[PDB]
Amino acid sequence: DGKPIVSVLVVKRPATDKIANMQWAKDLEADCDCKIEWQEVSEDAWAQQKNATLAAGKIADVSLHAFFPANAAQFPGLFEDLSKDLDKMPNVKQFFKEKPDAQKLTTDPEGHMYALPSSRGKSYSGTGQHMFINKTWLDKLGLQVPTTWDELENVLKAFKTEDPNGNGQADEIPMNIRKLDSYFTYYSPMLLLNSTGIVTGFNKGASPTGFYAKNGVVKSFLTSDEYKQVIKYYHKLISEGLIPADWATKTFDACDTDQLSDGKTAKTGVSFGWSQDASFGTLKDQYIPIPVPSAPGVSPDKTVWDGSSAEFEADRFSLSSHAANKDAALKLANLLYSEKYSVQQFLGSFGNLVTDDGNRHYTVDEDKYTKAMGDNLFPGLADRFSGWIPDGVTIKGDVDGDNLLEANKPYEEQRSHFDPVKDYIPDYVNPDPTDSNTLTNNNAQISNVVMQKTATWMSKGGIDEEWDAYCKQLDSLGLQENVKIWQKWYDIYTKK
Repeated sequence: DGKPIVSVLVVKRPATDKIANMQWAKDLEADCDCKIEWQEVSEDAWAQQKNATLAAGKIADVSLHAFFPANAAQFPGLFEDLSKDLDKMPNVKQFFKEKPDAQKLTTDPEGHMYALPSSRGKSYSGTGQHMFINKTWLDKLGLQVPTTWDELENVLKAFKTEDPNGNGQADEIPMNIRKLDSYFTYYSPMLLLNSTGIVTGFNKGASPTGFYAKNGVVKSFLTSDEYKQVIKYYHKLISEGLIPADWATKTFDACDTDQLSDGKTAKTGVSFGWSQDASFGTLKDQYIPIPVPSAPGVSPDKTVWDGSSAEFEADRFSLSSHAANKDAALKLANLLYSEKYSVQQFLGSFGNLVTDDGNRHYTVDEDKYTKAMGDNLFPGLADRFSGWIPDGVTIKGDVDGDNLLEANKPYEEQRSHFDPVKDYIPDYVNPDPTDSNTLTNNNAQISNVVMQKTATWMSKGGIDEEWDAYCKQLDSLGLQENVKIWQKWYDIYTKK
């Protein structure tokens, strides 16, 4: 009937229904006055297909949750520069007016923008990283929350030997940490770098690859005395039986299973995670988030916490430079970023899980939402969505957001001890394609050494006599080139 056709690739979150089954998606298509040809792929499948898809240039007119700015920069002629199209996307302009750092996240210093970001809203503006302790155990044993590494060690020894869970067995895991990966992961044991006065940023960006900033100067922590001290502290704890001896080989899932236990008997004293509910389930009311204990020599005021933000994602809309109907595709973007469709993508269709109460207020049926997730039939895109939640919108019943907001309250003090520009490499610092390839190539070799030596030194000792050779080895693999590259782009993005 003459309507423009727009092909839309959507990389899907797990546990979601098919998009064609979602009422809001049918509404969106009607409101666009176009025909949408949806193509859905899992995240695991997309990870394996993305490079071949780019190399072949076989891209859909619109792709959601598919391409990051770094990907478009490596294949620039493939994608429309959306910075030139903002007048056809007034709802995106409003997003960028209210949240200017979201625009920076996908815009290069030359001003091109090949991807739109998303925002899941102000409940997610804090970090995803937290340190939890079993407060019920502290209370039963007559211990205060620890505020130094020495006090933490003392608490963990008490957890180990004093049977705080009351079952008579020495089953308590005083502190549980995740194994290492080729980058510093969510909930990394290296969150203890914050104890030393180095701000981590482990949600995303340069920090997972070993970089930080202080006073406007970029450095690598991989060769810092601070990193050495964290490793030595962990080795002390491990050697004392306060962390599982096989921590380095346990799967992330197995580590999570330790903390969840059977839902009735708590097993773990201290762990890193997202929220008490996600980490501990029905055991959550025993656990609180605590400020990180200070390392020796570091005052409370100089002790920091991870500076990340869980709010924005950078890969949420890209338009093929050869799409036939770009006006229809830009209208689709504009509608995705309207309140009507941003809320329905994030929480599902109105009248299914979420009620539009008027006055920019929405209410989620919490039990129905969890059941939809459990059934693998979530009627939206959830946190993988392509849209934005404005600060003027209030949502009642986004339990994950409420949980994260609460988990972040204890970290406002420590996060206030650093400058978010001068003491943190901002999430929007995007090296160009040539420098990105240098970084990634060097990081591939650096990471093998770091991961092997770090795990060995934590488990078995040896750091003091091997440290100098390790530092020289990382330099031979280009670490100092990488530091200088990050300093350059940090300066371009943050300094006049």
